[PDB]
Amino acid sequence: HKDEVALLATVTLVGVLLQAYFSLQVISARRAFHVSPPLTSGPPEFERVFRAQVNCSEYFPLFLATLWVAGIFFHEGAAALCGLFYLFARLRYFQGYARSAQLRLTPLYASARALWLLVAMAALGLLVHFLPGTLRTALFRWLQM
Amino acid sequence: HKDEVALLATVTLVGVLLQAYFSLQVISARRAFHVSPPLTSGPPEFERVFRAQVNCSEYFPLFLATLWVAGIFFHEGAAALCGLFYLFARLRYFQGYARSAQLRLTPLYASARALWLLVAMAALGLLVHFLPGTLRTALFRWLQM
Amino acid sequence: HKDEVALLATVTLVGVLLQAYFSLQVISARRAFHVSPPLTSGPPEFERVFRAQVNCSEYFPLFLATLWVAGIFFHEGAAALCGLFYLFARLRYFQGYARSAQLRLTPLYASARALWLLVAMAALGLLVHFLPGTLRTALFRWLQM
Ligand SMILES: CCCCCCSC[C@H](NC(=O)CC[C@H]([NH3+])C(=O)O)C(=O)NCC(=O)O
Ligand SMILES: CCCCCCSC[C@H](NC(=O)CC[C@H]([NH3+])C(=O)O)C(=O)NCC(=O)O
Ligand SMILES: CCCCCCSC[C@H](NC(=O)CC[C@H]([NH3+])C(=O)O)C(=O)NCC(=O)O
Ligand code: NI
Repeated sequence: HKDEVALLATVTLVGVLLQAYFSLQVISARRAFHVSPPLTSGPPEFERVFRAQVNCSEYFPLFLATLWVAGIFFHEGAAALCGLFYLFARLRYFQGYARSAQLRLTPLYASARALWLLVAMAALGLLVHFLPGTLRTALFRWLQM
Repeated sequence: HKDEVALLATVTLVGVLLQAYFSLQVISARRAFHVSPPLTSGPPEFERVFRAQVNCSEYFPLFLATLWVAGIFFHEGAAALCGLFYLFARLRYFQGYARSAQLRLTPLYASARALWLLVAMAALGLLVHFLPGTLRTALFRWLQM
Repeated sequence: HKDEVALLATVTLVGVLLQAYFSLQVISARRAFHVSPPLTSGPPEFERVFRAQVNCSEYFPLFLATLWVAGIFFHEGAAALCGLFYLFARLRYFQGYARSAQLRLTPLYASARALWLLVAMAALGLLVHFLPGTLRTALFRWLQM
């Protein structure tokens, strides 16, 4: 059963490593700009970097959720594929944000498309599962007669 | 195997869509009040809305975790049920918070109950799994004699 | 099938309870220091406590992700084990942070080690799955001849 989900599990792990990467970058910025815990404020370089990490942090469970559902109800390989561009896009997102607020927009857009795609796949997959059983029973009630 | 978890998978997806909804509302508020990234501060309308989104964002993995465990160790349908009120409650939470800080309290309470219920189900489910095997072995050691 | 994952499911639940614990501590601090929603700023006691909760909140999906992958591709018991010290460490993290910023460092370190271990297990597990099938096919292409 490990076989049907190993790609999903592996994209999942690369996502964890990437978030961990983002976290260490934040400690790197905290030192570089004299910003010690708590306090999430400082020079805009630091704020831009804290902010990038946080953003990816809240999108991260959305990503995992849809990746798993799309991967299981639609198609594992395609889901893992979207998985990668998403993650790759979030890597470009973080590095862009770090340099400029504007330079973050292109991979944000890239990352959203990928994430929307996952959602669509999950949506389609769930539809195929539930929709035949339902139309069938809609028809049986009206048969009947 | 998709059959035993499709309800859980579908509540999961509706949760993702809802969070996505919250996110777009925040971009909507960022534009409406001249608040550009980084910066999470501004008029209290904006702050109330940023705050609502964030809150739901951190409760979101708690929700998914318990939903899955309750859904698998207790009963899928009931879990998905709690799933819905929770999500429905978090939707009322966000829309209340957006208008007023006080108007957020009623669906927060509603959302907590639902979330507590999931936890209880998960708890009961895990108990049934582990508890017979344990009492049995407690008894065997004392048999013995 | 509940049997192969009940330990993972149970560490998962204890993690949820712990986060819930962190959340109630924050409401406890909000009242204690006159800090009402929104606003995440206040005396450093409050800020230290808000901050602790937030931190654990973003590490929480990393934890769940790796716990599940390590638990399924490497070994369930060991994964659950790391699960506990991690959670136990994050409990010490939160209580330390609450008292002092410096007093948070030791269980942060403890929690990171545990989390790194999970990642390693997940990594090793995924390697064993994918790596034989690959070396085999690398060899077949060069056979051939
Ligand atoms: C998979 C292992 C992950 C890496 C382990 C060590 S990195 C530190 C880890 N992550 C962060 O701090 C990230 C940024 C955090 N949001 C912040 O503002 O400091 C942490 O708990 N920091 C707490 C703190 O210093 O405030
Ligand atoms: C399923 C697809 C989800 C939707 C895709 C596009 S919406 C933007 C997306 N979400 C948010 O910004 C939400 C609020 C965020 N917390 C903030 O402060 O701006 C993002 O990454 N924003 C980054 C930013 O602009 O700061
Ligand atoms: C498993 C059940 C969990 C517990 C239910 C009730 S506790 C309140 C719950 N958690 C928190 O507030 C935690 C801290 C939050 N980050 C904050 O700044 O207030 C919430 O939604 N608070 C919203 C708010 O008051 O701002
Ligand atoms: Ni099976």
